[PDB]
Amino acid sequence: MSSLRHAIQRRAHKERAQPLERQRLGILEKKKDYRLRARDYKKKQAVLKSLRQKAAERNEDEFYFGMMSRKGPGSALTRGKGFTGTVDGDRGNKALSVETVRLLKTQD
Amino acid sequence: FDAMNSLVYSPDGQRIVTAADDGKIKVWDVESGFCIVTFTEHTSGVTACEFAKKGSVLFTASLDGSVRAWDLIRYRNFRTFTAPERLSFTCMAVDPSGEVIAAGSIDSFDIHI
Amino acid sequence: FIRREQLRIKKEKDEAYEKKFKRIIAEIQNEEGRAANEYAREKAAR
Amino acid sequence: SLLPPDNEVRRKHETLLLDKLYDMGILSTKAKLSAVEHNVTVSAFARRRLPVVMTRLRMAETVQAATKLIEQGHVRVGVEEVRDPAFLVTRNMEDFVTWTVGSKIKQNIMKYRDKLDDF
Amino acid sequence: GTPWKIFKNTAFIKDMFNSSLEIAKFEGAAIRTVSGIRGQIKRALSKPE
Amino acid sequence: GSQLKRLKASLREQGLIGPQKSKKQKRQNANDQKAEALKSIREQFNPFQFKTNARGPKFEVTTNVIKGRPELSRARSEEKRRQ
Amino acid sequence: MLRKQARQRRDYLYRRALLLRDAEIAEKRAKLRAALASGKPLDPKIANDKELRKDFDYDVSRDIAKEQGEIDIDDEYSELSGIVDPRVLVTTSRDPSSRLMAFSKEIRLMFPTAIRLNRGNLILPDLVMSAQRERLSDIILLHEHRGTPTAITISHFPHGPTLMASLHNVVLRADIPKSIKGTVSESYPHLIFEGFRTPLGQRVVKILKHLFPPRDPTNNAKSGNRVITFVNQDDCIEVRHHVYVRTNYNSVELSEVGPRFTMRPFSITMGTLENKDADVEWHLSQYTRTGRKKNYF
Amino acid sequence: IEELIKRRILAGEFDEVLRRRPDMFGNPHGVRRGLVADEKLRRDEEEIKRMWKEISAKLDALSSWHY
RNA sequence: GGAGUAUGGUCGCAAGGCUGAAAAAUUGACGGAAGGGCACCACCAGGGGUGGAGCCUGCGCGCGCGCUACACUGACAGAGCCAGCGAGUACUCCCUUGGCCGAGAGGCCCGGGUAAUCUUGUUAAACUCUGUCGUGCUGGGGAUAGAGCAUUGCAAUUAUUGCUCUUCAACGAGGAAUCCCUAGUAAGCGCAAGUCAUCAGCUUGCGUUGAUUACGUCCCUGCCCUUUGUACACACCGCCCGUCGCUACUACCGAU
Repeated sequence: MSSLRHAIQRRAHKERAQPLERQRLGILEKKKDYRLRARDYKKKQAVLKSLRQKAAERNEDEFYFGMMSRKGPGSALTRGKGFTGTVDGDRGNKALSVETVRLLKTQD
Repeated sequence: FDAMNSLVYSPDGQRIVTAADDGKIKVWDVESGFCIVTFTEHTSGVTACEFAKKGSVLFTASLDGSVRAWDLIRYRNFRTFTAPERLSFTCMAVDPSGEVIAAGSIDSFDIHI
Repeated sequence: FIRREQLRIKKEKDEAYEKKFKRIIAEIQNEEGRAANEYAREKAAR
Repeated sequence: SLLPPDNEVRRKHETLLLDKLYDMGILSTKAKLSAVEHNVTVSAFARRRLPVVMTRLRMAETVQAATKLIEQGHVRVGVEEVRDPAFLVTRNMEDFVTWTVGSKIKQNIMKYRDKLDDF
Repeated sequence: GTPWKIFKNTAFIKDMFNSSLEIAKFEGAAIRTVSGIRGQIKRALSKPE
Repeated sequence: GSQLKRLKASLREQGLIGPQKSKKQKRQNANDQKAEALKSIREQFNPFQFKTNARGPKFEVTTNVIKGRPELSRARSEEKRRQ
Repeated sequence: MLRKQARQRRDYLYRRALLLRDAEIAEKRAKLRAALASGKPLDPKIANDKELRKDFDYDVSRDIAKEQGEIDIDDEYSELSGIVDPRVLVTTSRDPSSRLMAFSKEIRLMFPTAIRLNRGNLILPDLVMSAQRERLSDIILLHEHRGTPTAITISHFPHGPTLMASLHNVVLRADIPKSIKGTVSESYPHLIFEGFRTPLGQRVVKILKHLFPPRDPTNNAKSGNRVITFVNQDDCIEVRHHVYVRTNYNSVELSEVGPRFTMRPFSITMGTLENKDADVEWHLSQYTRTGRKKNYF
Repeated sequence: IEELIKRRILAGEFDEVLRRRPDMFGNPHGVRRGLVADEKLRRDEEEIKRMWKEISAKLDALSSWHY
């Protein structure tokens, strides 16, 4: 049980460190750090597998009405060197009319 | 009393034969305007009908899955063709020798011979 | 050859150990539970 | 059901009925007659209609917009344009419903994807 | 030993043996990382002995 | 020729597979070897028991083709390791 | 066409999930039918379910048909089992060697209806595309190490399973001389399978025996002169290819005509060769504790 | 392996899939296409055949002859 | 207490040797002749390997996969200048632009990137052009070898790899054979990954450039099949052949 064990039965076992001749390579990854690494990789691969399923089973004739108010991801040919697959969003700025810029420049 | 799906002249040119979605095909004579025989073995709408070069045999495909083959000197379908998996043929052609029938449907993309 | 021999020996040894101790624990539990139920029956009649 | 269970015509017409309903897309399985007991349903027919099946295929966004688009006549099923919003799309014509030829909706999709070929 | 080049799974491991004879003796052996990653000695490497 | 066809032809030559002879044909056979040839047939038509090259010899010298038995050699080596 | 392949694969996966739930119910319904015929008393949780009885009255007959074996299970092979001759193409890896191309020819000649294709510069999704575009039943890919083959990939189409296996002890047809070998007979081969007993073994038996065209069942027990043998020990299926004459009613002379393998499968995926992200059905569990003790197939 | 092959060939049992007829369902007897109480149960079977003719016509006409 | 499901014991049957290792058939056994179909394991037209020298996995000085060449559709030197699949650094030193220094390899100072955002338009190689060389083992080829400078690494000797000078071998299209190949196929070229089996002495992807010659015929070599069936009109064909078995009947022969 738990009362049938001495304090030397309860005593913790220490963890060894990376050798000092090899400490420049980083920390010695043990089971806990390996579990963190494996959890992050399995999570990222699960998201990527779901994205690959969604890109495979895509209707080529789909029509949402946000397509008339968004700029598409395009291709590398149409966009150019600045091509990421992400749809570009708006930063909030807008082209500003001349009367309001006349007001702002009088204030400045 | 349905939509006339297809028609072909006879190679003589005296009579034409039309195939409608009523299930019947019938052979009209050009002079006198009367149908002279109504073949009624199809149990669904009849698509394309075709002749050979010889003009004595008529091959008719339909949506009940059968390309039938009638002989117009005896008025009986000497052949009926089906695909092993069940299709519904919507178009067909026949060699002018009269020995090979090809037919194609909308359910499978293969073309049967 | 040493791989195949050691894997055969490990399978046979683990199977023999599992069989022997299943027999031993079953016989011990059987005899002890039989005597315990007989004593509970002879105690409940008093 | 009321036929005896080892009957040949019962078994043949069970397979025929289940295959017909699964080919029309009403049932989602073809291995139970309780599907025709409590799964065949006027809502199953009405969701095999055309604006709901193109809502599911994401040709439109909502069934209201889909009925508007197939009343304006952008949607063909196969090779023929469909103006009736009650055309029951079967399971093998859900692979052939698409936009019409000179469609402004098709130009909108191609202009979004930046593949607007004007030829 | 110590890893030398690390690919996705196959890693080359350097400071453990001295010759391909010793590696050919210890072929197929259960090698292990400190972290807990198991592995198997697959093949001796030619150019660094 | 095929291996099937040459096997059938060699067994017809050895008389193991031919037509059902009458009693008169068996009288002729008892009026007028085959295991020694059947050993060669069962060795020749199962050529994967032994290792052979396909090219033949590189330089022909004339002076007066099974080059090794891997199955028998592996079994012999495993018996040596058992001992 | 591609939308139809995707739609039919999705319908197949949904029907398989519904079959899982319906099997969980139909294990309870088979106790009610056996208790009705034999009169042994059944569980109250089974006998007091009104939905189960009300639906049991309609769904007797498929359980009786499955008991008699009159119907076949929902499978990717049961649609076209003995109706169509399965066409199958054998291909190499990208830049094959001469012994890999001769081995590809040899295992093409193993199947009487197969064809061989030169890879060259052929991207693997377009290979899958051309297979579905020409309605092939099976593709088989080959991988060599250095003039000796080390892997097969048997993929069933339109959406069927892959079996990837590694080859060992390959003795080629192209090593023995033409005086001893000859042109292999192309008759429809008999098949024998020895040692497959698990449902996974019947799975690999199905995806291996639906590569061959169906034999005419009128007099197949005595006619036909060519046999192909798949026999497994320690889940490494070993395959021979013999040709035989029946030299008597009690004896038979065999003659080894084809290549010898002992292929070991390491991956059976419910999805074709292009899908690297398909859900696996079985894979060779190395680096586990008792994965070497446990024998599958 | 060779003796297993010889046993199967002699007492011939082969695991090849056999060529089945494509119309085993509708034509189970396999007739040739050329020159050629229980009454309650028969009446019930004929009623189901009549019902299925009507219902199959309605369902094919509602799917608009794609079937 | 009833009903199931298991687990391990106990008992009974199985568990008594005219013995001593290596058929079925009215449906069967084997062929022949004629006529078809198919095949880069066939013909025909071409192409390409391997086989010559060296290295080495594998299989049982010998062997196999390879790389590089024998040049003029070329080598060299300028100059033009064009991809695609990839990858990349946290409790860290990964992918690296630009600025100097250096002939080079490299060094050094900074810098962008956990990334469609930075490397990277990966300005890749064959390739294209304007030159030099001129058929000579020649400037084709670059093995072997000396001396030197660098990088990785705790370590480089048995030379990890990189650069410079020099040394400049065999190899003049591979022989007999043997094998493979019919369109984005043969062949050239690089870039990336390393996926529970196999694979670094390599494997598998990915792009780029992209031909000649067949695409007919069963004449050779073969393989499969018809001569029974499986549908009916037109139309055509018109009892394929041998050696035996088995069964039924008939009479014969000679011992008991």
